Amino acid sequence: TTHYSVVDKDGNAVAVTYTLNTTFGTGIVAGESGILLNNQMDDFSAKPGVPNVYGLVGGDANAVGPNKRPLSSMSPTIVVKDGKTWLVTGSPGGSRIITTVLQMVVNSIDYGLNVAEATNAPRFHHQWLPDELRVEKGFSPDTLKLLEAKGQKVALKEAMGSTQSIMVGPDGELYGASDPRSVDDLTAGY
Amino acid sequence: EEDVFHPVRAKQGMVASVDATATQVGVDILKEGGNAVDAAVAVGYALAVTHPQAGNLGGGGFMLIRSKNGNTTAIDFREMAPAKATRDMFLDDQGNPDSKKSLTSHLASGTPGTVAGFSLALDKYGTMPLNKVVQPAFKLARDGFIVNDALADDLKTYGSEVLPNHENSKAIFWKEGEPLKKGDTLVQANLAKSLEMIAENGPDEFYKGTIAEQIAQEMQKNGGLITKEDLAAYKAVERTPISGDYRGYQVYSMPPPSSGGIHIVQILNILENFDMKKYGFGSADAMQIMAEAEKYAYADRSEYLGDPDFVKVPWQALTNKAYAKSIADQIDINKAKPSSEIRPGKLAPYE
Ligand SMILES: N[C@@H](CCC(=O)O)C(=O)O
Ligand SMILES: [Ca+2]
Repeated sequence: TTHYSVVDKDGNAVAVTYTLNTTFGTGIVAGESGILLNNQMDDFSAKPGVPNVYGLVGGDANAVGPNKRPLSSMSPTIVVKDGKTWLVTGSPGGSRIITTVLQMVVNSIDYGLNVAEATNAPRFHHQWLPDELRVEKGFSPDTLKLLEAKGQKVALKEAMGSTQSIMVGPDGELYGASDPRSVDDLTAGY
Repeated sequence: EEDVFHPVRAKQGMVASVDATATQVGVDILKEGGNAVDAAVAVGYALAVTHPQAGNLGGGGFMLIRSKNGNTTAIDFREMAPAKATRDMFLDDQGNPDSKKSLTSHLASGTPGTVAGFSLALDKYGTMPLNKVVQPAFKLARDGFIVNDALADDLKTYGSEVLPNHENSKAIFWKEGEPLKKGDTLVQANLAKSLEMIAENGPDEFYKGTIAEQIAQEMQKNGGLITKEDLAAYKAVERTPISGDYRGYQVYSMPPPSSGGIHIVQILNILENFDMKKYGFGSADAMQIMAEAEKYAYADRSEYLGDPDFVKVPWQALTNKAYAKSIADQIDINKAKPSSEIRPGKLAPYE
């Protein structure tokens, strides 16, 4: 999965998140087309109560069915401030997309972090099942100690996401940031 | 000066993506006079070539568009399960799900929507013809580009598990028995031909033309389900965005078939009841509150979310501030509640 954002000179904005699901999808090219095929079907609930590759579960609502679109977690998002497009963001991450984008929004609104600061900040995540508070490296040992005291089951795991965001200044100027978690990416303009 | 992290700055237009080449393609389109949608489609096609890991023509996704005038809309180009798909298609003879079937077999694929989605957006909200936004990608496929650290690393890690197991895939991404290395040139002649035909015949090339034929045959010969009828019946869908209000800021995101918009708004609704700014980033209190709020949202996700064209999603109740308030009142900032004690919420009183 990958996400990208765009804002033009007139102020129009677009946020796109698209994917093959897992990296390279099935890894199957369609004949001589040179096109890789997705493995999006794993996003359906194969059986009620049994988790898919991202630990997500379902029932009747997200059951496999003909011509049905499997439930996604993709969240291209736009935040509006004072009636104007302010933050354009999104990210890959399967079940973690929801919490990653959420943190971008909270970091921007509640903590007043500029787009780069919000992007480089560490992330945490809890998806109900499994019952664990997943964290990235970067949180204070003092803070993690307090969380464990509160009853959270902290699990240090792999870095989450790849936000590619743009913030629109009050005067219309643009500010952008690419995720430190992904190399060879780029935010550029003119 | 007090900032440790600085954003990239621009005065007119800007593009942010996972790949430098694709980002530059988008910026060039903007410099050429294309609008945000034109550039977004160009980037999408460019990534389909330079970022085979996720950029694609064989997958699907979502697009959020907001015009300078405030008009906000969502484009759903999520893959559709084939007409031959069945509820228990991924269960083994014992009735247990087989992850191999849903992730690495030909049965794991849904009918692709990317080409349909980009064309729906370009035709209605763009200003340039498809051939012009596909050209950059076409050249990259035909003439090739240098494999960087990101692509080399992904080919070696994730690619090794699947690409070499299929002849056509191996012929493109493997070389001398190993994954392409950093510094190697990746030329994708077959993809270039597909891109060339799409640029000249339009999206129908993918859903009804030669490409469609190639997909259908790949499936038919290997036990897959996608047929020409499936491809011909695919349609991207413009839907109303899911949105909410958080402390005076309006948040717009994707509606079902995505669970993203609904749960981001639901969680923000819950958080609005706490003084997050006071706790501050990286504080145990802030993290505790959010972790707890997230549990309820994911519990609701497992029961109420699905394709809106097949099931009725109670999005109003899920994004109702009173409902969020009832969840907020359950959160103990000093004691986490085990997931075993959390079930999908009772929405009746909120709908
Ligand atoms: N297929 C997942 C995305 C997986 C990923 O981000 O890698 C979804 O649509 O939610
Ligand atoms: Ca980076």
